[PDB]
Amino acid sequence: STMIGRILLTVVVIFRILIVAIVGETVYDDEQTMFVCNTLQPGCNQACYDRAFPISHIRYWVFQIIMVCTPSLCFITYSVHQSAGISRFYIIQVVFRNALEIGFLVGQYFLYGFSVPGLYECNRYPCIKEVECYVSRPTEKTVFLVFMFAVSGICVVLNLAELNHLGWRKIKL
Amino acid sequence: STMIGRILLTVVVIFRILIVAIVGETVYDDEQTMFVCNTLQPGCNQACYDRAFPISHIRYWVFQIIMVCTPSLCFITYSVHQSAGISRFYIIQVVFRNALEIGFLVGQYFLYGFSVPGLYECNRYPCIKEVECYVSRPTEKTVFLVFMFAVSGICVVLNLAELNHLGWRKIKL
Amino acid sequence: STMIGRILLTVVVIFRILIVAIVGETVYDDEQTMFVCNTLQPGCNQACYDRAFPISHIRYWVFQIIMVCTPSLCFITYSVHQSAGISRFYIIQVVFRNALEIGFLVGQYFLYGFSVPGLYECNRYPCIKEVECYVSRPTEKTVFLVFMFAVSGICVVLNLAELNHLGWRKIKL
Amino acid sequence: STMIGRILLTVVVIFRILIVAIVGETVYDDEQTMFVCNTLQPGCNQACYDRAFPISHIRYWVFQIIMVCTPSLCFITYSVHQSAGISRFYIIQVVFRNALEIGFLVGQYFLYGFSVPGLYECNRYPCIKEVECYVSRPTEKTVFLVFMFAVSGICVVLNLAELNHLGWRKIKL
Amino acid sequence: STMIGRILLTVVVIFRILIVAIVGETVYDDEQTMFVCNTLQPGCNQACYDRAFPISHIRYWVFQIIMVCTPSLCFITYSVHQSAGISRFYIIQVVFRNALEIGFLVGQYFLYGFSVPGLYECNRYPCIKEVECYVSRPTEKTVFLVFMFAVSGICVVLNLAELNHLGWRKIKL
Amino acid sequence: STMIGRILLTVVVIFRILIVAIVGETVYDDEQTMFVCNTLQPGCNQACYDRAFPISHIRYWVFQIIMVCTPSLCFITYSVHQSAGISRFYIIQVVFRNALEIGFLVGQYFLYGFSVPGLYECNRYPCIKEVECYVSRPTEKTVFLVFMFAVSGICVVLNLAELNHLGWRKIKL
Repeated sequence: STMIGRILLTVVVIFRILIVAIVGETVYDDEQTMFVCNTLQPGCNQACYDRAFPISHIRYWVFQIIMVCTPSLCFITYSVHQSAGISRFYIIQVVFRNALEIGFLVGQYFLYGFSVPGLYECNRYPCIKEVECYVSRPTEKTVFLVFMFAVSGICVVLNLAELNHLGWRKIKL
Repeated sequence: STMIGRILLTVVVIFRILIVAIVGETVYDDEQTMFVCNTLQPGCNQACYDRAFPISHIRYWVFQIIMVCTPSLCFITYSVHQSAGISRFYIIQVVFRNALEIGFLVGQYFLYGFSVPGLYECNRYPCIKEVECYVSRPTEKTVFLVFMFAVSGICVVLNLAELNHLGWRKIKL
Repeated sequence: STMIGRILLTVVVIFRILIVAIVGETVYDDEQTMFVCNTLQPGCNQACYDRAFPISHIRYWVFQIIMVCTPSLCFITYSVHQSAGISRFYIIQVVFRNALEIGFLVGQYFLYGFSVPGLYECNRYPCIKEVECYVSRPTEKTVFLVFMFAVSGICVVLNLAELNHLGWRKIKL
Repeated sequence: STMIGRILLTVVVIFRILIVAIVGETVYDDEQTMFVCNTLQPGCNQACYDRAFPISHIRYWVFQIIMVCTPSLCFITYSVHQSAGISRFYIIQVVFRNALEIGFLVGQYFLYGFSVPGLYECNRYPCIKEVECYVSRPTEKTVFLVFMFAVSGICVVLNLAELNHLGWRKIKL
Repeated sequence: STMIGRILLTVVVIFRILIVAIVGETVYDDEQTMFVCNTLQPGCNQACYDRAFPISHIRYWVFQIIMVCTPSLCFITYSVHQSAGISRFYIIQVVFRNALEIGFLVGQYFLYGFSVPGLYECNRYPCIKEVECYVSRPTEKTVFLVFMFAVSGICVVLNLAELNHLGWRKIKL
Repeated sequence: STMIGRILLTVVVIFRILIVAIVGETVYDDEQTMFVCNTLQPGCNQACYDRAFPISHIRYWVFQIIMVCTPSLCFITYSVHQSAGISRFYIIQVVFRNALEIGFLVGQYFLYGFSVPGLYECNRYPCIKEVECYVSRPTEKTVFLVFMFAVSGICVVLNLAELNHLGWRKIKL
């Protein structure tokens, strides 16, 4: 069942890349232009949006995708250069991909949670005391967040299955 | 008629992909900017738009297209990996494509219906009690929705015809 | 004269595709942003624009182009599948392309006419009784409409010439 | 000197295509948004802009470029179809290119003149009597218009030289 | 040092093309939208911007790049036509490239100077007498202008070195 | 360990290029539109933004990437020209790339520091005395700046390792 595992992993990676590159940019285009705070203080919108969304979801997902693909690029470069042994490099890159995927999943959970609330309570300068701000299309962003989390979890499960197939004794050496 | 069925299925899939990728993004570009609610409450436009359109039609159709194409990608990857038995994989991927197409059709019907009304009655916080909001180019979006439903139905019919051609006794094994 | 007819048909199809894909999107970009109605009623602009232009000319032309190209795609896919009788398929696709072109020409005439008036009289809710709206760059859109109609007419004439060359006794059989 | 003439003609055609496709779209992007009329009448801006610029320069130049390239496409398609006499087709396409280029140059002169005035005097409904409107970046558009006229004139001269090289008694037959 | 000279010239040309195509468009995107004049007179912003920046730097640089590359295109086309003596054409195109680069450098100096002031004093109709206008991101544009001047100067020096290597007694013949 | 060093250097360079080209443009899109100063003075926003961000981070990073890749382009062009000794050119380009990377890292540190403050105190004409301005999404820009600094540091370390592998006595000769 290793071959089906590799096929599924490749398919899921391509699926995630396509979904991000196609829709993520459009979904988060007006994230700040349509972010409005109930206030008259100049600069409160900027500060409140920055506090609410320190890093946009799309940027985080793009960075995650590139980082997770990086070990594959390392392996491909090594293979290309070798021609004008590789099993150890393959095992190492599998381990690194596992670690990177797990770390990115955990970071996404700890940074964004599982939903984007429609209201934000912002109490940052220059806003006077505490103000209420309203997010743009929170439901679509929540769906995107949950779907990306599910896809990353599937990738993590497939990578863990591949690692188990490789076996502990074989990564120890 | 299996060959003409496959030809028609491929043609319809390419047609749907082209139509989406070419016009869908432009049609739904100003969905939120031109969405206006008869109110003075800050943040009511965002909440009302989010309630009216939890997921944009274009995003749902893009996701549907990628998901429906996924089994073909799995089959192609399996074929590539095999070279440096496949009939069972072909039957399985045909079944999965049929199921995915039917599911996406049903989901589209249950999520969007058959028309996009020009008026929306929004009663979500912070809007005071009940307010009236006005949708951008509802007729074009209704035409797009109906056309996509028809194309998906044609795809479902072709997939069912292919499944019937394969026969129950072959998919059972 | 069949060969020159085919060459002219191909050239005209390519020319129409190029013109649309290059200038239509830019011409019809600010169709709604620059559409203004003389009124204070919120949501009257959206309703009046939707009534005036149920389907943008550019979307209709893109759909027409893809649909009229569809029979050629069907023929190409059939030819590819055959290699690892075709005259009948060629005749059938010629007939279908002729019918599609004629239908799209008639639909364009019945749906848009021959000009885009600079003034529109809109009496749709929520607009109070009757209001006057002003279209964006009506002259350029009128020129585009007339030019597209002329190109479609040339395509129809070429298709009819090809059909006449083929002969009724051969389409019947 | 026919070889150098053909080389110069090809280079000039490519140069014009590159210049248009690279800068023309950006130069005319804000043609309507930055067009302002000294009035309070709703819809007067749209009418005055439409009267001042019935067809954008960029659209006209794109149409001209495609049309002048069309005879070359016809020749290439004829050559492709011939393989699985051509001198007459070459002469005919050269004559047609000459006629098209001359006609487009004359049309540009009669439609746009040689400069884009910074002020426009607009007396079209709904504008109250006569109003003054101000064009966006008129100097850049004037420079672009003059440069395009010069390039088209160079193309016309080269095509006329090629025709003279071919000779009257040879086009006649 | 003719080989290293040619390599450096090619690298510098590619570098300039890349820098322009990548950043120049973005740098000058909001040149007019962010250009503001201290006045209430309608149309004063357009007139003052047109006077301050008759031709955008990016358009001038694009035109310069294409024109400077034109002799190379002529040489390549001549070489292609020759196959189904060239030293003279090479010398001629070297001379023409040198002349074009020098002319464009001189024109840039005489047209834009070496800096973009943050304030512009505009006294063109309809502005009343004399008004003050404020330029968008003048420092970035000044840096871009100086950098482009330096790159063009390097290109001019390399071309002059190549010409000196060729020798006057060889260009004369 | 030279081999893993080269592979890592190539992978990191590709990673930086991808990250910039994919997200940097979008992160810094509304840098000036969302820049707001607490004042009524016309033209104060432009001056304050220009003072706060003389050169956008994205432009600096693009310039750095192209300049750092330039030595590789020189080496490739030299290799191509030689075919229809190279070790010295390889060593020279390695030294130049190391120097360029170090210089760009130092320049980035001196020009931008390590964070983008959310508040800016601007006292440039025409702003009256001293005004407060609010930056757009400062946290995301700070994260991007720190990440780019880390990547550049990794590149510098790898280049220094390669230089040490080559040794002093080889670069000296």
